[PDB]
Amino acid sequence: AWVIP
Amino acid sequence: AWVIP
Amino acid sequence: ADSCIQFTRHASDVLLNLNRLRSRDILTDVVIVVSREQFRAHKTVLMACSGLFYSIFTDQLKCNLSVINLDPEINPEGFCILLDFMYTSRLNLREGNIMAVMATAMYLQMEHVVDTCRKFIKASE
Amino acid sequence: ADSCIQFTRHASDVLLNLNRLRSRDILTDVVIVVSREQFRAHKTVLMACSGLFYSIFTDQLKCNLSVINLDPEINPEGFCILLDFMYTSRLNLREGNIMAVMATAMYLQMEHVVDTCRKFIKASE
Ligand SMILES: [Cl-]
Ligand SMILES: [Cl-]
Repeated sequence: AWVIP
Repeated sequence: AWVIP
Repeated sequence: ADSCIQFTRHASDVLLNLNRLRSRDILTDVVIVVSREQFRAHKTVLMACSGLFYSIFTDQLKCNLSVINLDPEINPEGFCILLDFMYTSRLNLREGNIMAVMATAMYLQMEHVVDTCRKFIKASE
Repeated sequence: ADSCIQFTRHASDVLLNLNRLRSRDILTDVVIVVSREQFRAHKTVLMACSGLFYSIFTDQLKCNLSVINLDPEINPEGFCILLDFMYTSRLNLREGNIMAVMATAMYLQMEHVVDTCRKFIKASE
């Protein structure tokens, strides 16, 4: 996996 | 885009 | 093949176009009912994202249903957030919705979402 | 939402599962005929990848067809390679098939494939 897009 | 996978 | 080339952006472009078809209600083939709310979607996208929908639409009788009614304990906002995630890869996870999103993801059998919900809850305790 | 988190692998996982449904012939809803060969597929995947299939399946009469016959000048191997590309992001481009792949991609209106074919041809001249 999860990220800040 | 195109790459060698 | 072993000699293939790969277009890096292809999978995300496909998903973006499937979400555009959903937005315009093009070739949607099922309505998911979550108490008083209705959500139009594509069965193949649901099956590709959820173990519960894969089980439902591979059933020899349920594969032909045009309406699927979810358990009344399922929160419609929670379902909306997960349906948007299925079509975009983006999860709108907030303090006010995390418990409903986690409960919905457990029911829909979407383990990666369950896992991030558990991590955010654990960080706050 | 602006507060979303994103699962990087989601779009590729969805595409991998749609290709698994295609392999097992699950919920395929159209047969594409390319002279003597038949290819089963999902209309939404075709529309998400090809300008020609988007035009065909948004037509008020053609959207309901279960069989679509391509122009007889289309090479079946060329079509097979592009259908595999639609479902995997991988293009099996070879000296022996590049002209047929490029011609098929121009017809299907798949510009990124046309572009790489032009680059590989140009490099060899
Ligand atoms: Cl998931
Ligand atoms: Cl393309």
